[PDB]
Amino acid sequence: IKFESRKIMVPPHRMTPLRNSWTKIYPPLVEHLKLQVRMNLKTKSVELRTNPKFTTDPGALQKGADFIKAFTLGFDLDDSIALLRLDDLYIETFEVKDVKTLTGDHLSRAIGRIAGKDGKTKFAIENATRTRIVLADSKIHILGGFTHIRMARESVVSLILGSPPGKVYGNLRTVASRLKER
Amino acid sequence: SQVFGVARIYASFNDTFVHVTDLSGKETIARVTGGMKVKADRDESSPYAAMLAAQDVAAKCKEVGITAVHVKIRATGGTRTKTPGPGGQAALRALARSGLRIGRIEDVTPVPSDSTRKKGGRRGRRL
Amino acid sequence: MFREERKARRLKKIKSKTYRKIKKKELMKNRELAAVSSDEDNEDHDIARAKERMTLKHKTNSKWAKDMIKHGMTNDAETREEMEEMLRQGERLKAK
Amino acid sequence: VVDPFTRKEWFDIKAPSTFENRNVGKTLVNKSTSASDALKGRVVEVCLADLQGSEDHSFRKIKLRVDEVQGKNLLTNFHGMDFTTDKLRSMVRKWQTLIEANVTVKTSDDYVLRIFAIAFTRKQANQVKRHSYAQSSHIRAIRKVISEILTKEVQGSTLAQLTSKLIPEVINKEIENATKDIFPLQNIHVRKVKLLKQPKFDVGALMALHG
Amino acid sequence: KFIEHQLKREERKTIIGKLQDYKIDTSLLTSSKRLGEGRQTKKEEFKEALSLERQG
Amino acid sequence: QHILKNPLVAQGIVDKAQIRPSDVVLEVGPGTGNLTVRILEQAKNVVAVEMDPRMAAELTKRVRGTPVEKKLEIMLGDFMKTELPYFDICISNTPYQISSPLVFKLINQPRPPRVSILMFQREFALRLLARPGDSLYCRLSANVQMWANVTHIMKVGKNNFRPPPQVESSVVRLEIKNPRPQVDYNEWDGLLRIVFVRKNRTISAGFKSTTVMDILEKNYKTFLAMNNEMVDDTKGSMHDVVKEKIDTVLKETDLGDKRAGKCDQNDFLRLLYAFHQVGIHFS
Amino acid sequence: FELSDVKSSKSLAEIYEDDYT
Amino acid sequence: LPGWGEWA
RNA sequence: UGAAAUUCUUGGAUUUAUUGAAGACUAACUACUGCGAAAGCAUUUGCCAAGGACGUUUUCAUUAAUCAAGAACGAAAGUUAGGGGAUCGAAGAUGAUCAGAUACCGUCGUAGUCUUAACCAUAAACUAUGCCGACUAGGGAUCGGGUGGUGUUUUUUUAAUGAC
RNA sequence: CGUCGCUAGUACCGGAACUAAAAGUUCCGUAGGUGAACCUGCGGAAGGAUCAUUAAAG
Ligand SMILES: [Mg+2]
Ligand SMILES: [Mg+2]
Ligand SMILES: [Mg+2]
Ligand SMILES: [Mg+2]
Ligand SMILES: [Mg+2]
Ligand SMILES: [Mg+2]
Ligand SMILES: [Mg+2]
Repeated sequence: IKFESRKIMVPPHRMTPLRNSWTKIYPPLVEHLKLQVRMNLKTKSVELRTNPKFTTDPGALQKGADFIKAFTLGFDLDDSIALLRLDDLYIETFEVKDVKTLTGDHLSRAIGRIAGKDGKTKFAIENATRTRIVLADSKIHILGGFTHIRMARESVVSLILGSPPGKVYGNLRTVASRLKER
Repeated sequence: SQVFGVARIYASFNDTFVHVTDLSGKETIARVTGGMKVKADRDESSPYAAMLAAQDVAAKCKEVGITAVHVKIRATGGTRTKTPGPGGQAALRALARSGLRIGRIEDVTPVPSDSTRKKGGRRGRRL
Repeated sequence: MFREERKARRLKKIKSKTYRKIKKKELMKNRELAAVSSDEDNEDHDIARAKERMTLKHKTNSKWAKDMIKHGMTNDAETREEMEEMLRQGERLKAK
Repeated sequence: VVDPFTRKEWFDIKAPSTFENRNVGKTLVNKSTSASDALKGRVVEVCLADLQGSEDHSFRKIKLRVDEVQGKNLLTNFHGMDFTTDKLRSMVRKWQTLIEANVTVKTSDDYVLRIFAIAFTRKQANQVKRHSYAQSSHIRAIRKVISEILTKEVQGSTLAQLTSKLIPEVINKEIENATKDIFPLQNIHVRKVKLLKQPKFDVGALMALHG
Repeated sequence: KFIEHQLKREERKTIIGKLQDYKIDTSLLTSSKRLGEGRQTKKEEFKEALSLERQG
Repeated sequence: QHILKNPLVAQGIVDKAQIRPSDVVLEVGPGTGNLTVRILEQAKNVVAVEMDPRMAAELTKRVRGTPVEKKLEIMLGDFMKTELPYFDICISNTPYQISSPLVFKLINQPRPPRVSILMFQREFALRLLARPGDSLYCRLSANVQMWANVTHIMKVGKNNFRPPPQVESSVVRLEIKNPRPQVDYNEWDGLLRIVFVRKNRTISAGFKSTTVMDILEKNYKTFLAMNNEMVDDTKGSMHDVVKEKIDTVLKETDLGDKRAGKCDQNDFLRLLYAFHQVGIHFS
Repeated sequence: FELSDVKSSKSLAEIYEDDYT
Repeated sequence: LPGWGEWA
């Protein structure tokens, strides 16, 4: 184990939650992962370092940095904490304009279609595909297993292309069966 | 006592490239892909394929003399997605576990100021 | 203040009958469950019944209703519902 | 039938004397049959943090071109400068105006180059308005001031002197002091430096730079 | 309409006769179906190369 | 799949087929057999092509124990892949997916039917029936009018079919011309294809394309080779010769400034003859 | 069988742990 | 807060 | 690709690095905020004229509103004659035709997409809402101008301006 | 347990021999269409379901 460092710049809009969630973020990194944690208030970037005498797992530093990045993108703390717990969790990321060049009201309505009324539509994809989705304006981030995120991605893409929520909800249910069956 | 390399990771939808080169970049040290480590074309893009490619490059780099690498992750970019996929992330994770020191991480995905039309068309693509 | 302005501004542009219809029904349930609306005293009912008799605003002699009747627009189910809701609303006011 | 690395052979690179840490790693190339021809024209890009040993410069990179070879030592020269993409994406934010200027100008050494500078509007200490948009007239005045400045430093300096100005980011402070009255600004930076054309090769000027 | 149609029929018959005067085979001639391609693989290039060799 | 249920339209189809008592009928897409039982009633014998083995089994069950049982014959396979027997009349309500190819097969049968009654999608039927100068006049119209004559029998509605489709339908009559005109299929199709890329532009514009020029040059070189006259075969040897041949023929035929959509059979025939005169062979 | 349309009380850590066990 | 601004 | 297959590839594909050429388009800043009669309008700088609002104790004195006739402009697509032709791409060709959440996928790609000189005058050209004028509620946000303050910051000599 | 079959193969002069054979979303304008129960290109509309975070020159 060698002395190493990471630098993850947290955007301004995620600063206050980080101040909110700080009491629950350094314990797992400094105890279980045995890592040395800070941020530079001047640079507003959370700095994470491998402590050679105490850190033991070679992959802890990358695991911690990725855990931070999940929180930075907008994922809830408990959702991000799983990345520390597990080792096969990844983040899929893409924008609306990649699927279709939607502008003005068309872009806004496409976002509304993904989220659904009261967030129901996003939650169905969340539950059915066993993933988590953060919809940041036209920027979509999906966290989950590699097979799972691909399944969640297409349901989002179908909604972007114009598939009504109702039929997407039905397709999610057929997919939900095969997940429990396997 | 420390020799630095450059590990360029190109995470596509259908494949992942683990290409470690020299600091200048003209000289290739080792190139391993998801396809070379996997039997099915479907599973080339998977993190598992990326994981195997990393150790094979990692083992090769140690043999040559390289002990550390500067990571340069990137995606297909251009008119397509700008964010590296899970394949790139797993390769980055694997290099860290491989024991090779990593110097700096930066994304160099080709981002256009303004680009040509996307292949999808007006109705979209990626059903 | 900006945030409600962006949200309120965006909700304004959506004028779909279905979307507004669902929003009202959720709103009416919440008011009824929360009992936000004060109970009507008998006098208030009399005043309300006074207006309805004194005008007869909620019968098919109105301009909108008469137009639909005379041109076969009420054979369609949705418009007939929009007529029926109006008539029962009048009948509610007529109740003693 | 041959492992290339049997015929590959290592050189070590040395940076100009403008930078504190001259040791910037090592490169390889096939052994001469020559190696010098392949070695010349080689460009290596490295962060300022490594060369100056200070993390204040972690978001800045220099491209250095190999220009001479001597006894396994690759003497290089300044070729370009740039910022990290993550830095730029962190900089650009909503509810503020982006002011970008570019100037094509030649140094006293007949080194033709192009400088791109970026600046942002900022809200005052007591401001209650959400945003800090600046009127187009202010935008034009600030751009003119930046252009006049950058031209002034570049014309009256050498390329090595230009780098010695770039490292202490004095030019950014000069821009900040010049544009202070027009409109308050934040995050004033020399975003990028391109080297368009080069003068005729002069090995003595490079030996002097490398000591 | 009928009489113009009859004249058109006669003219068509004359042209078709003069067409039988000028007739050849079509196996070797490239079809116009290729107008959209605008670029060709090696496989056809070998096929064309073999074809022109057979012609001489 | 969609099934017709109006008996009157089926009766009209079978009646206007005008099946003589000594005729053999190729009845494509037999369906439940509503058409088939009537056609068996007034036909020498009927040959039927079925994609679905179950559905043909239902047909056999329907016709079993009937006087017309011996007449019917059923073929199981793909209509296009099958090699067919001689037939005098073709009556089909086949899925329109094979509509365009079907016609040409009927046209290219070794002994073509004298009369066929075919059901198509409305737009396709109109394009078949389109005349020169019409908006929907296209390559299909010119080709089929070379090899046949197409007329309109009925407009068949959406409601008649269940489940209702998303487009109207129609029934038309096709009559293949006997004797067949003695014009090569390939040359005619090639000329029309080159000219109908944009039917409302000048023919000269159609020939201005670089790929068209390349194809015509290669064909000219091949024609010279067949005539035993030597040829260089380099890429741009005859470009200046083919271009001037094309300009001269287009000017002399007076067809250079006439749009493809407004040109009839005889104009195209004149153009073909002139091109053969000057030595250019299209397909 | 009906799909939940509300936030899962279980964190994704917890649902994946259920998946293993 | 531990680690807000100093090594923890 | 759901898996394949046309496709390119030991003459080195894909990927890496130093360049060069061609034609489009102006990301992030970007906000139904700004301008324009509408259609529409987003890189820097210069030139040409044009315009709304504001200030005015300047000037003319009904010169005005609406508008058949008649005229200017009119997204995208499209036509005539040149130029250009990178990307995408109607048409056409071709690989595969196995499996229904991934069921229309792939490759080549003519016309077009760009520009010059004229035609065509159509859109859910939408606030599905003619134009002018008067009156009829509270509130605080934003854009442009103007007025007031013995308000903050800057002018790091003052100040005066600029920004709040 | 016998005979000839049928499928594959080997030889021989239709015939006559040998071996093997685990199966039973809704549209508008324009332009096109030759596997058209409909597709496709360009521009436009909602007459289409807004959840989370968000002063970090803090
Ligand atoms: Mg603006
Ligand atoms: Mg206006
Ligand atoms: Mg005025
Ligand atoms: Mg042209
Ligand atoms: Mg006009
Ligand atoms: Mg509009
Ligand atoms: Mg008014």
